[PDB]
Amino acid sequence: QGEASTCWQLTVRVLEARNLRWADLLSEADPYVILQLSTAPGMKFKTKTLTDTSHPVWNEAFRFLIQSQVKNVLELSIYDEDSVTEDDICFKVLYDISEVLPGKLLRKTFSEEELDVEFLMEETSDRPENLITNKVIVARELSCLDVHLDELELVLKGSYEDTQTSFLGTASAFRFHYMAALETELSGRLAGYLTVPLRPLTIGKEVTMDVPAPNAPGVRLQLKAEGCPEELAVHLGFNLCAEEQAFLSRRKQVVAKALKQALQLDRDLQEDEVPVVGIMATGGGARAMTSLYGHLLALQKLGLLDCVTYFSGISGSTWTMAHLYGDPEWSQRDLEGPIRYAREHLAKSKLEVFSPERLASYRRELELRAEQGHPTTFVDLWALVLESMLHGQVMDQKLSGQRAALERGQNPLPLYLSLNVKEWVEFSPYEVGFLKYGAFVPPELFGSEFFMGRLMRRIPEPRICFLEAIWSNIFSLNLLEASWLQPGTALAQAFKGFRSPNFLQGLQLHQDYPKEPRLCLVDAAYFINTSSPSMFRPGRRLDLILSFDYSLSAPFEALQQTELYCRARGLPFPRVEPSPQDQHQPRECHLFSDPACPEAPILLHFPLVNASFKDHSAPGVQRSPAELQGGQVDLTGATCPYTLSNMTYKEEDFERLLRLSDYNVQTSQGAILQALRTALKHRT
Ligand SMILES: *[P@@](=O)(CCCCC/C=C/C/C=C/C/C=C/CCCCC)OC
Ligand SMILES: [Ba+2]
Ligand SMILES: [Ba+2]
Ligand SMILES: [Ba+2]
Repeated sequence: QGEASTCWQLTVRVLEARNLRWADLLSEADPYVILQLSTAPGMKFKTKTLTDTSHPVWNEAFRFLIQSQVKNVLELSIYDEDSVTEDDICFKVLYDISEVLPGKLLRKTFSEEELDVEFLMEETSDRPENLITNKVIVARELSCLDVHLDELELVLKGSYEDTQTSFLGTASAFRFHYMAALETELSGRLAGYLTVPLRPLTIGKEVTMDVPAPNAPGVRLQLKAEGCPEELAVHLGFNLCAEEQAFLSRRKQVVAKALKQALQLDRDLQEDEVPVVGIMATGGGARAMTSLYGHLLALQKLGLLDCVTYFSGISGSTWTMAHLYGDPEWSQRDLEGPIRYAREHLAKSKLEVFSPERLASYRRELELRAEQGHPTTFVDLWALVLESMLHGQVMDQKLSGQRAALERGQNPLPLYLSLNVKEWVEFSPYEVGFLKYGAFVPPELFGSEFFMGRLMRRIPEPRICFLEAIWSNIFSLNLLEASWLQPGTALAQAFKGFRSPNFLQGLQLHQDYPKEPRLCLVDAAYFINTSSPSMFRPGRRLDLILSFDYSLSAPFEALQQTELYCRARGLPFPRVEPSPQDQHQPRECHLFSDPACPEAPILLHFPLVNASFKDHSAPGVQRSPAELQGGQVDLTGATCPYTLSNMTYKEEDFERLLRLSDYNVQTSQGAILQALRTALKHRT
């Protein structure tokens, strides 16, 4: 868990710049330099400002403390000072100070414009800093400043709380959290600024400061600094959490029970013989949602859904997931119930979702939300509209609540995967977190305010439509055919007269580790992946993956991305090399298995294709000429009702796609049982 490491003292002296650009109107620059360290947020150094020079000579020196176990990036930048306007940046450079070695002085020229700097790392004689680390994420050492009371402004730069301010005059107190390695001060004021220094890595003392009013009875403060009492609310690790491991035992015995019947087995399976079976699903909006319902149906009817330990999806797939898991026994109960729900809501027209009655109720909820501590973003609006499109109404269900669906191992564990600004964030009812960083919190706390792995303020867990918006977000970070160009105006006009920190805030990285205004996101990564990263989280050990793919072009892209993703992490994974025949007309089910590979999971892949459903009404059964229509599913050409934009499906069109999907899995029963048998010997 813990790591003791001494800091080094880095002195950087800013010498000169050369060839600095002029400001407009034949005005020479009045330049100064700003220094900022990435690992000392809120702390700035600034040189003296020189006047009318393209070749300023500052020769100023500054001192930082540097933790060598952390990645440290020095930002140094040159501004042109202006008495009236905000200053214009004319030069910026980011420098990794790993290069600088202790003892060795190092002269650098950063580059027409140039900046000369000298660096000196020196050993120091402080106590070592106490770090908490993961070997990729590092929590720096935190101290707390405590202030008692007997128009007060307390400023402590570098702290989570920047400034604090009570109005009272009776027995108030305040807490400041800040890194122990910072060299900073506390400033107080009711004129005159009283300042107390806070030297780095030192044991704090009791301090009494009287702060003068103007010019009336002064105020007395008691100050003391100590290591922060709180424990870490963020879990740092690359192992599965206890709840997931417990669940795995519960779930493995219903899978054992299910397998025995499905495979007509000789004896009962012990826990360590149960093969881990996962569902992996891509995005694709409404098309993915409905097609996935069809897939689950097939798995239920074949008695194979009970054999599945893990259920992962992206974007549209999570819509199917979120609803089903609203019911704690969805996998045991009949699926045709939830299908009807989805179908009916999908057929319902979405004109009213943009009616000022609902728009009123959205903004009136955003304002309520905004009065609470909540940044307001388009994604939170998207949450409300999507909730309205998907249901008729507010749905009072929450991710933490889906634990109910796992108490007795009665459903698979759901893994909602999100790609954020790129990092993969995995959501489950037990925990939410960054796969890369191995940093997780329980879903109740997702959205709450954090600092250095510590819970600062508990916000109430939000309604699941707000997480769904994250997962299916379609919208450009800066909003600033003819169908959905008019709800844009209706929304804009209705919302006129109207910044997002996450649970890693404060944490740091271990060392050894001309027109484009866009309405939507456009990176291919947002639309072309599948939920592989959840299937390859360190502890999961997957034996068989059922890969459902909802792309209309490129049925193998997401698998090829997954091959790359694994290749780059040294994870066993079969090779996806489909023949030209397989590209042109794929079929219902493709096995990718490398017994050339070893402990690689077995992979059954299900492209979204028509193929043999054209002339079969059900598995094996030929299609009558009376149900010819039933097998004509409009997957291509114009007026394809299953395009990514479309959020209204005629019940008829819903049914073709659902039944097609059901059929593709059902008709592949043999391959699935084959692969299930194979996953048995491979597990042992
Ligand atoms: P996932 O598979 C999610 C795919 C989501 C597609 C959703 C389609 C939405 C159309 C409705 C949009 C609402 C309009 C909002 C206002 C925008 C215009 C404002 C000027 O990810 C790949
Ligand atoms: Ba000037
Ligand atoms: Ba200015
Ligand atoms: Ba106290």
